[PDB]
Parts: sequence; structure tokens; C-alpha cells
Amino acid sequence: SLAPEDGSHRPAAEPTPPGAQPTAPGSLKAPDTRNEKLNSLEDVRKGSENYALTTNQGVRIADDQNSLRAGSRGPTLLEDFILREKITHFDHERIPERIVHARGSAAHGYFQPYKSLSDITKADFLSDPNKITPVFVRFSTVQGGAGSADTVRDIRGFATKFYTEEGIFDLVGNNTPIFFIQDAHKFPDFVHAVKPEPHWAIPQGQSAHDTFWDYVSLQPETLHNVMWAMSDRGIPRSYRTMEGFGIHTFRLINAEGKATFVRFHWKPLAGKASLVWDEAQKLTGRDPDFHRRELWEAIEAGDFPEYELGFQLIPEEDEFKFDFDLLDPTKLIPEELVPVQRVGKMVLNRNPDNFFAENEQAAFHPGHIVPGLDFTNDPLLQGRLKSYTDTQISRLGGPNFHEIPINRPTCPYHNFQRDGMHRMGIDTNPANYEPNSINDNWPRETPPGPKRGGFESYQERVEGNKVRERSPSFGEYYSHPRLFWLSQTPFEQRHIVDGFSFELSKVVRPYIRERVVDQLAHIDLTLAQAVAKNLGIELTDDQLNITPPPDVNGLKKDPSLSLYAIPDGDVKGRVVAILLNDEVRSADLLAILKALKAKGVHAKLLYSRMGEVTADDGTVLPIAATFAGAPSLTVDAVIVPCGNIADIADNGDANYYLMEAYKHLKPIALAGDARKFKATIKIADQGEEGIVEADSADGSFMDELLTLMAAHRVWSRIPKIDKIPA
Amino acid sequence: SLAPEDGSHRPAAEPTPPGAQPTAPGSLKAPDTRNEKLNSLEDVRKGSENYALTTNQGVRIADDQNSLRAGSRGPTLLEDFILREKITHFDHERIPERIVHARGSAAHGYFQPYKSLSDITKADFLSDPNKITPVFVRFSTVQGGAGSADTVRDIRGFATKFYTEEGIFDLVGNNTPIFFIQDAHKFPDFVHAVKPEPHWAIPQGQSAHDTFWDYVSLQPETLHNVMWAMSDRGIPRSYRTMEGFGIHTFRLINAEGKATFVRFHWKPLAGKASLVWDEAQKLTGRDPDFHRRELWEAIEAGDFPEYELGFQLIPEEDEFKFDFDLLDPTKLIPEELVPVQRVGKMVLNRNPDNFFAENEQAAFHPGHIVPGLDFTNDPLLQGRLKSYTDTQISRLGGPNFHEIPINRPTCPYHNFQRDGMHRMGIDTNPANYEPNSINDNWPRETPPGPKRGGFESYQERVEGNKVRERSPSFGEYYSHPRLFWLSQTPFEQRHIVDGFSFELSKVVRPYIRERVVDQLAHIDLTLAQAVAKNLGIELTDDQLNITPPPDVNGLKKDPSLSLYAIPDGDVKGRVVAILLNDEVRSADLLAILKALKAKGVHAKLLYSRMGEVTADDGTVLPIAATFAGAPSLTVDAVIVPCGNIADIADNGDANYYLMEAYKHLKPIALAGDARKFKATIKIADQGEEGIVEADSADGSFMDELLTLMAAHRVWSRIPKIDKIPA
Ligand code: HEM
Ligand code: HEM
Repeated sequence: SLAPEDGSHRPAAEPTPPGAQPTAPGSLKAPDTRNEKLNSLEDVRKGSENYALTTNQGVRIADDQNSLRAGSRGPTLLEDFILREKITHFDHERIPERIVHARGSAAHGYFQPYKSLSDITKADFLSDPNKITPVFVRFSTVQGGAGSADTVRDIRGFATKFYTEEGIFDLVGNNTPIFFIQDAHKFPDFVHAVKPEPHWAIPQGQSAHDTFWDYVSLQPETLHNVMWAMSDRGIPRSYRTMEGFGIHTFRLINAEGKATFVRFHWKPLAGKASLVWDEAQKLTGRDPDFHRRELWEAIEAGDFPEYELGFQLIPEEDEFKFDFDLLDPTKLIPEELVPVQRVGKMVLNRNPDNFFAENEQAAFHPGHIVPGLDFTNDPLLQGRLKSYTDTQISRLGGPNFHEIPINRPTCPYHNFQRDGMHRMGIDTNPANYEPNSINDNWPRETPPGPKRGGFESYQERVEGNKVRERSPSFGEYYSHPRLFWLSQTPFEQRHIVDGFSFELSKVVRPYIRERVVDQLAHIDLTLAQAVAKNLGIELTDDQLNITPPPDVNGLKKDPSLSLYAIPDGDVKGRVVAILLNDEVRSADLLAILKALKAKGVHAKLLYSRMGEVTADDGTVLPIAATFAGAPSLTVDAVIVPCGNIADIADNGDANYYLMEAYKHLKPIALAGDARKFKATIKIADQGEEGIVEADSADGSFMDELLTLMAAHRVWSRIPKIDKIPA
Repeated sequence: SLAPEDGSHRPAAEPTPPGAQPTAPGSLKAPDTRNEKLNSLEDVRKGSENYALTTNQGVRIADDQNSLRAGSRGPTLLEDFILREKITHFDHERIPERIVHARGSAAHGYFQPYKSLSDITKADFLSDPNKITPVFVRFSTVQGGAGSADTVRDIRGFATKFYTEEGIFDLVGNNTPIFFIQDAHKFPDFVHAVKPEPHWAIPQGQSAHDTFWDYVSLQPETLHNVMWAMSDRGIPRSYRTMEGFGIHTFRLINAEGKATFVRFHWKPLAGKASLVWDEAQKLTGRDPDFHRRELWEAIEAGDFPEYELGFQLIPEEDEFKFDFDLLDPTKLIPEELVPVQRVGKMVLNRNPDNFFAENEQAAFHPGHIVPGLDFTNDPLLQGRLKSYTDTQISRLGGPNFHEIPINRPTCPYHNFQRDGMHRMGIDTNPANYEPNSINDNWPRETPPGPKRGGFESYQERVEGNKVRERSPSFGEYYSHPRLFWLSQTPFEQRHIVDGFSFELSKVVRPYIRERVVDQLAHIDLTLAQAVAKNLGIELTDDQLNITPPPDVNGLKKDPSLSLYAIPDGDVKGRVVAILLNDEVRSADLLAILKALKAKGVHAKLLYSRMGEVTADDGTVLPIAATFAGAPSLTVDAVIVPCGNIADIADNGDANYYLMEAYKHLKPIALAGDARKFKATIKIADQGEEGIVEADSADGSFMDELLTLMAAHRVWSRIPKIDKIPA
């Protein structure tokens, strides 16, 4: 009996805010959240309570504290089969991590379409608004190992496994709408160049090193996605607050055989929000698991990540109607030209039970499509199709990875394939080949048709010679970078320039910095000059005269490319630090906490030590964390209630908490004598936008603070922060 | 797409200070550094200049930019074997990382003993002061993945492979002289408890979470190594500035058959030095590759890591003469009772060529001993013997891991083993068994003897029943934690208190924190009370009256357990930040650099942008990094020369640089008008010990600064930093 008598070891099986209860396996935290896939996993879920400890062969163990020896101080004996199994299993726990996207965090949920899309695709999962499709989604970074940090600057993966009634469909996308390269043949080159350098295996989780920017300087096709990575897109606040894209043009095929080109989007219903560079870098130190934690705790709290699936649709006859090639993955399709049509909603509503079994072993592959969908000749997509099955042979130990529970279809699967390492299914069919007579040819092929039919490829015409040649239509590199740049707000553009400037400052060979600056001058002179100035590089007269690339089909900006130009703020699921003192004004805290609760914003009560403090009226306040323990990096805003401020006014940690939150543009609210902290952050007597202050936390104080939180950060504060030593 | 004309792409193949050139593979950086192992790897080294690009089958490639497709916008063809091989190799790059110590950094070097040890051991590598043994050393953390951060709080591994003439000897040790647990059977329990928790796989590289403190609270045998982890031993400044220990008692066996008990030690000749927590944690975010980089750059600079091997030797007849069991690896042997005898010197003087091939694939195993060494019944060492060979079967793909180039013996090896995956050696022996007549029984067994003999185990007497039982002599858990505690300076004790407080504050279940504090009260009441206070816990009357454990064989302290109590500072290889302005006083810079050069201390020139600044005398100064890009975390002290101070006096990053270096107890030196920065760190016209100040930077100024650097940190400043907001 080692559990505490009071049952406080065990979290409540009900939704609870972040930090209120220990986190737990999803089926223990939320046993009543079900879907067809989660229910199909019941055959392999293993409990523990009230069971005897055994070997893997079912033999009960008596003494799991000692090896068998000759004498209690003697040598360990070879006959200890219980020690031997236990250490053998530990010795072989690890499997290779994914070659890319090794760092990732996943959850179960479900998808439903808003209406039947039968007129444009015969895909069964999109045929009926009442048809629910279980999903498993993994979000990831790209470069770093499985043990690397979350809030790096990097592209993010967004992969969705739809368990449909007509087969698994995997939509394996990223959080930007283009990729760095055009042809899959260059993927090992590009990835080698971004990953840690081969002599010393540095740096982890960073593109800020010579080989990455050497490759970018020599391959201008990369510049478009490099622009996105250098923007705040590269440092999202949360996987719930980034967009997702399939990048490639695919096809939808309807029952009549008509093909429509499609690009896939996910829209975050929580809005778009990103960190700022200093905060994201520092957060990789103070909490390298910040995104993983945030996702798990949002789900435990009921702040389920929701995303709307959208399609950009282009008729077959419009293939050649744009200035860029629809099959070129380094080009986006601006939403001003081709709007996203809303298709359905995905809700992620339960964590896994065991991260290794369900997350680490999940296998997604963009070749897993279903009837109603098809490929195009995008030469990056075409090469992906060879990679994702092949890599799973070593990563997951063989060709039966579809029998690992998380990967299993929920629909029927039967065929003549046999054997392979780790074969779970025991086939009874007398035949392992077709055509066969001895089993009357079962299982049988099925013709294509409007529903439940066999897969047939769209009969696209192919005409040309066998060539290793890039299409001339792909050889334009700067217009899309320039469209992206022009679409950003002035503060977004500053952050882009600072991203390039910081990264190129870590490039040891200066000629590479210069070469990158030369590429930037082909995109936009203002951007190039501002990066050059930060690097102590002077543009030449030739660089100053490079003519700007043309507009994209007449567009000189598209606001859907900005994170912030069109407000889409959502405060639910955000968190506020509350800096306590040893005699808090209980009326402020009542007003603060209830206003946050009403909008679904969480709070963390911080102090200079753990335990409790007692408010003015005797209310006992439990402390979640110390000021150092849960730094301002981990919250969206900071509130300091009135009370005995002299308690914390000389606490360097308390003062620094505010200076850090101030530098990183977060809303700050100060009630009563808490306004004494104004001098720490140098606020004028008459106040400033982005600082909420009043005699008490009552009246409009919390509404004003929540309004700032809806706008995410206080961009107008940017000029004032340069000066502050934080 | 080529090299710059000036040859600046290529590092000079001569020793250069950190930052002066791009880093490079060891064989290209230091081609004339050789040893028998480095030379033997020449059969597998592969160059690249002047060679054509080929498939792995030797076919020259003409276009490595494009897949083969039917027309330039058409589908990729299955017959593209060049794309297929390239992507296949990429798809299978990763192998499983090590179950523990997955994060690690390695280098080549050599060892030699100071005198023959033939009177106490017949081991050949210790027989002759002029017989040199090549080594390969990997230093590591424990918990985190291969892509986790370096400067976490954790134990460090320190593994040395000695390529001796009589076989490979691996000394697989850590940087503390004990382990957390007593019997190998519990290793998977302990490791599972410290590793990321299994539902959500959080936290990476941190013991600061519920499961680890749960296990500790329930297994008081862990407390000793936990004290070490929570002290600043847990956060070394560099792998060059920590101790190593084999932990277990082993035996030395001499030619006469006499057994002597031995514990192994490495003394770092650069002295003992650690970070402070706030700095270590922030550095995991600003540079998660800090120790990897620092090791590599020290070797490129000629600051080769050097270590003295040392033995604690205990005669066989003294086995039971201490108040702890020699075979208990949770107990250390105090150097006040048994002195460390110096044995020889190890010098690491070349980096590898390829991290994956040589570091990632290196396999170390403490069972790899040679004649003249032997085991004991330590029940932790005994079970380690089963683990290290077994794990290498899945990690390195099979039983031929000794044929991987880095693992190969440089002495002869021949036996009757055959086949296995990836078999390199082609055996010509007509026999694959013995005894055989058909090959006249070769290769033959060799009797044991004084030199070049076969291995025979020391004929230890074994008397006992077959039992799973812990020796009663092991059941004492508090006296070594207390001896360690009492042996630390007051500031080291404070840091211990702070480490426990920080960690337990991140344990969500409060009763776990309470149970840990109850364990601390069995060690030392001042320690327990100081942690309790930080946790808002009050000790009970019973807790206040727990009797302290007994002294260890009469010792009340042993200063060799402290990092800092006995000065052992060595500044060579340390680094100073020099904060530049746009008109540097060249006279200051000349004085600074000349003094640094005389003590082998490196400098990094920092500014508010990259490129160059020109000093008052026209000297062009290239800038290594910006104030934000190479924070004070990465240096040992900071110097601010005079010049146009107005240029940087209001720069927030420059001021914050000093506030962070101040908080972290680093020496700061300010010349001339740079003394105006004293205001930012709030400090006294008369000055303060630890801030060097003068009208100009001269010989006196620099001597003072270097004296401070020899003492590593300014511990007298600790009382002044709680108030600094940084
Ligand atoms: C549009 C461009 C691409 C996108 C959006 C993309 C997206 C992704 C994502 C999100 C993952 C992680 C899936 C997971 O969570 O397990 C991943 C894995 C992977 N990708 Fe891609 N990828 C792209 C291009 C490529 C290319 C060109 C190749 C090689 C030809 C490639 C090969 C791989 C491989 C080897 C994995 C590991 C897959 C596994 O172990 O299961 N990807 N990719
Ligand atoms: C005195 C206590 C121990 C010390 C000093 C120690 C030290 C180390 C070191 C330094 C490494 C990394 C070697 C390298 O750099 O590749 C390592 C790896 C490892 N150790 Fe230990 N260890 C201890 C206890 C244990 C125990 C009790 C076990 C299991 C019974 C164990 C199993 C392993 C395994 C599985 C590896 C991965 C080895 C490999 O993949 O090549 N260790 N150990």
C-alpha cells in the first residue's frame, strides 16, 4: 500500500485545467470519449490494477528487487531467467526514429463533413455529413531528433490518418503551403544540408548554420519556403494556432469520372498565433516540451484542437491559367485567386494511452489515398510515394507495420500477402495467390463504381520522352517570396528581417551570408538592405538596381498570407500568470479568476515559494509554481493583483517576470499598488497601450485585459522594447 | 556553384582558437595527428575532391538534380534506379539510439602510464611508461535522446575504449563515484522512472517530474547519487572540467596471482568547474550543443582534454574493514581513507571524421576487460555484464558490431565464430570448430601467464545458497549522503538546496514532495528544513528529532568531494566576451589580448551587428557574434574596453549581457568610460570584489581579471544577485 490514503495520487476522470491534476493516459482521463478507432484498440489495451506482476510468459514474480546470486553477496547466476527477460526487454526498447519529423506530438479525434461532396469526389468519408471518420493526427517539427525541443524555428508537420470505411487516407502536410524544393531527387541533399553537420553533429533543431544557407544560396527554388520559416510562421504559439496544408495539387475524382485539381487546407478554429524569436529560443531551454505539453493539456481541459478542412479547387481546363505551374510545390495558390471552400471539421479530443505504442509507431504515408482521390505529376509528390513505405521497413521492423494497432484500418482488409517479420494475422484462406479456383477466387477484385468500388487511376494522358529534366515552367523563384513579403504587416516584416539576420550571423563563412543577401535583393530591395545592414554588408550598385520580380497574376499582396493582418483572435485555452503576494486583495482575485473562467482562459497562481499564501480575508491560495519555475515564456499575459506589494517589489524574479513578458509584447495588468511595478518596465504615469491599470481589478479592468489577449500581442510596443535590458 | 575564389570556404589545417575558422573533420583539421588506431581506420576513410559523383555501385551520375520522368512535366518512372538508390539510402539512415546515454560527444586520443604497474597488475597497457595506447572516449548525459540538450541537470557518462595489445578494455564510468541503485535487476525500474513519462513522453533531459521523485522517495538507496545530481556536479561547465569514476570495485591481478581491489578515477587536469542552474537551463535553449561544441573546439584549438587515471587500492584482506560494503555501488570510498594513486595520463587530441560512423556507432561495454583485470560480485556490475553485448544486437544490427571500424581491435583477433548479419571478415580457416585436426587446431588456446597469456578468472571463493536477496550490509542509505553534504562549501550547499527545491516544485503530487523532504530529514536537518521552507512544508516534531546518521569511519567531511573547497583552477581554454563599440581604444584591446594570449584564454569579439568595426588606430576588427547571438552564458568572463561607449551605453542587449554575466557570478572587467556600465548592475563607486575597473586596461587590470577567472566564479556575490532583475 504505497498510494496516499486520500486518493490524491490519481487524477479526476473529468476535464480539468492545465496544472490542476497530474496528466494521465487518455483512456483513464476520459474513459467516456469514444470513436470507432479508439474502441477497436480495446483488444490490445492492457490494464494493471489488481493484477500480479509477471514475466512476459505469465510467471508470477516473487522478488522484483533482487538478482539471483550464490549468497546474498555472491555472483549473479546465469539461471536467473526473470532478471534476463526484464533486462533483455529494456535492452531492446528503442527503434530508429523517423528520418525527418522525428519530434512530434499526437492525439485521437474525429472528422465530419459539412455536406456531401458527391458532385466532386466519390471519396466515401466526404459523402455524407452524418458520417463520422475517426482520425489520429501527429504534429511535428522537421529537423530535430525525437528528444529535441518543440519551440525551435522550423517548419511543422501536420499529418492526419483518416480511418475511412473504404481504406486509410493519410493527409501528410506541413504548416506552410509550399515546400523548399521542386524534385524529390534533391530531398536527401536538402535534408542533409539543414540537419546537423556530419563531422560533429551540430546544430540540433536549427537551420542556423553554414550548410543550410550554403544550399539555399545555391538553390533559389528554396527561397519561398525559407521566407515562411524566417517569418513568425516558423515559431507557432501552439499546434492549435497554426495553419496546415497538403502543399501538392492532388485530384478529386467523382462518380462520373471527372477530375478536379485540389489543394488541401486546414484552418485553425483557435486562430493563427506565433511566438517571437527570443521567447521561442529561450522557451526551448525552460521547457523543450512546451508544444507537446500544451496539446495534451488542452485536450485534458476540453479545449479540443479544432480545424476546418478546406479545398482550393481548380477545374482541369484552368491548369495553365496561372503565372506559376500548379504542379510546382514551391508555388502557392493565392486565396485571392482561388478561394478555400470549407469542407468539414476535425476535432482532436483524446490523448493516447502510451506515447511509444501509439505516437512513436504511427506510420503515415501520402500514397495512402482512397477511391475518389488521385495524384498529379508534381515531381516532389511523385518521389514521396517511394519513401514512406520503404522507410517503415527499417523504422518499424518489417512489412507488417499495418498490423501495429494504431496503424490498422477499421474497415476490412484481405489479400494474398503472407509472412514477413512480426506477422500477427493468421490467414485461413486455402489460397495465397490469385487467380485461384481452390477458394473460388476469394478475396476478389472489385470494379470501380460510385461507392464501395475498386481503385482505378484517372487516365491522364502522358506524352514526352524519358528525360531527367526540370520543366521550364518551374524556373521562377522570386515572385512568390515577394508576394509573401508584401503581404506581411510591418512588424511581421521586421521579424522576417531579424530571422534572416540572426540565422546568417551564425553562418561562419561570410561569403555565404553575402550570397544570401544577393538572393534577397532579387526579391525585395527593402528586405535585402535591412538584412545587409544587420550583417555589416553594403549592397553594390548592381544589387540596388536588380529589377523586382513581377506580381503573381496581378496581385501585389494577399492578406491571407499574414498571421495577423486580419484579426482571428480566440482567447479560449490561453493562460495568464497571476503574481501573488503574502496578502493579496481577495476581491481582486475573485474578479480576475472568474472573468478568466467565463472566457475559458486558464490561470497559474505564482509566488516566490511553493505551498500556500493567505489573502486579506483569510482565503487560502494554493501556489501552482514559483516565478522561476513557470517563467513568463509559458503564458500569454500577466496580472498582478493588489495587496502587500512590498513582499515582491524587491524580488528580482518578480520584476524580471514582468520585464520578460513586456519585451515579448504580452499584455500586462496591474491593480492598485501593483502599479509600483510600472517603474520596472518604465511605464509613463499617464499609462500606455498594452498596459491595463486601475485602483482595483473591478469594473472594466478584466474586459480591457481580455481585449488585449484577443489581439495576442502588443505590436505597438516594439519600438519601446529595443532599449530594455531583458 | 563553387568555392569562393579566396579559398575562405576551407579551414586552415593548423590549431586555431574557437570561432576563428569553420570546424572540420579531424583528419582534415589535423592530418599529422596520428596514433595506431587512427591510422588503422585509413582502409575505410573516403575522400571526395576530384572524384566523380556515383551510385553506390560505382556508376557516374550525369544529372543529380532531377528524377527520370515521361516528359518534363510527367510522372516519375519506376526505372529511375539512381533516384531509387539515393532515396532508399536516405530512408534507412537512422539506427536505434542507445537506451541510456543516447546524447554524447566523442574524441580520439592516447594514454600512457607514468610507471610500470607490474607489481599489482599484469595488464599490458599498464606495464611500460613508454608504451602508448590509443583511446576513443565518449562523454554523455544519461536520460535524454540523441537530439536532447547538453547542459541539462543529469549524471554524465565518461566511457574510454583502450585499444591494447592484449585486447580492447572499456572503462565505462560516470562523473560521480556512485550510482543510484544497488542491484541491476532494478535498472529498468530506475531508468523508466527518470525517463520521460510513458503516457505523454515528457519531460526530456530532466529528472524534475513525479515518477523520478516517486521512485527516489520509495528507494532511499538512490539518495546518495541524487545528492550529487542536485549539487552543481549535475551541471558541468565542460566535459574537460568534471571527474570520472568507474564506480564499482574491480580487481587487479598481478603475475603472481595476487588480487587487489581497485576503484578507478579520472582527474581532469583542467580542474573541476560547473555552471549554475539558471545559466545551465537557459543554455539548453540558447545552445543545446554547448558541451559538444566546446569539446570539439578545444581539440581544434590545441586545448586537448587531459585526464589523470588514478586508482584507489584496497588489499584483499581489508575487504570488510570499512563501515560500508566495498561491493555496494551506492557507497563511495572517501579519499581521506584510501588515497587515489596516480597511474597515467590520457590526452584527447583529435576529433572524429564522421559523427555517425565513429561516435554514434561506437560500442562500449564494461565486460570488455583484459588479463590483469577482473570483476567483483558488486550486484550492479554483475548485471551490467548481460546488458551491453545484448543491446548492441538491435542497436548495431547484429553480432558483428566489432567489425564496425571504430570498434575494431588493433591487436589480432581470431576464433571459430562465423556468419551473422553484415559479416565483413572472410575466414579462410578450413575449420570452424575446435578441437580440430584439419587445421592443426589453430587458432589455439593460450595458457595464462605473466604476459601475453589467456584470460583466467581469479579463483574467488563462493559459498552461499541460491537466493534473491539484498546483502544486509547494503541496507544503509543516509551516512554517505550526509558525508557528501557536510563536505560541500556553504554556496555549494545552497545550490543543492535550490536544486531539490526547483525539482520538487515541478512534482505535481504534493505527497511525493513531502515524502522526499522526510528522506532529507534522515540525512541532515538543516538541508531538510531549507528545502521544506522553499516548498511551504513544515517539518513535524518527529522529523525534527530524527537522529543524524553516523559519520563514515569517523569522517565529518572529506574535501575531495567538493568541486571548489580546494582551488584547482586552470584558465587555459576558457573564453572571454569582449564587448566592442564603433571606436575601440586599440591600446586597451592590445593589452587585453596580449594577457589573454599569455594564459591561453580565448576571446570572442561581440557587437550589436555582424561584419566589422574599426578601432581608433584603423585596425579592422571582425565581429564573431552579436550580443544576442552569443550570450554571456557561453563565456567565462566579460571585458568591456574603452572607446565610444555612447555607441553601446543604451543598447538593451549590451546592458543585459552584463546583468546576466553578473547574476551568473562571472568576473566582469570595465576599462575607462566602460565603467559607466556599473550603474546597470548597481554597484558601489569604491567597487566590489569580482568587478575589475581602471582608467585603462593594463597589465595590472588583466592580472586581476585572470586571477578572478582562475577561481572560476565570484561566489561572494551570491547575496547581491536575488535582487537583480535578470
Ligand atoms: C510537400 C512536401 C512534404 C511534406 C508536406 C511532408 C510532410 C511530412 C510529415 C508531416 C512527416 C511526418 C509524419 C509523421 O508524423 O509521422 C513526414 C515524414 C517523412 N517524410 Fe515527408 N514531407 C514532404 C516531402 C518529403 C519528401 C520529398 C520525401 C522523400 C522523397 C519525404 C520523406 C519522408 C520520410 C522518410 C518520412 C519519415 C516517414 C516515416 O518514418 O514514417 N518527405 N513528412
Ligand atoms: C555503475 C553504474 C553504471 C555506469 C557507470 C554506466 C555507464 C554507462 C555509460 C557511460 C554508457 C554510455 C557508453 C557510450 O558512450 O556509448 C552506458 C550505456 C549503457 N548502459 Fe550503463 N552504466 C551503469 C549501469 C548500468 C546498468 C545496471 C545497466 C543494465 C543492467 C546498464 C545498461 C546500459 C545500456 C543498455 C547502455 C547502452 C549501451 C549501448 O547501447 O552500447 N548500465 N552505461
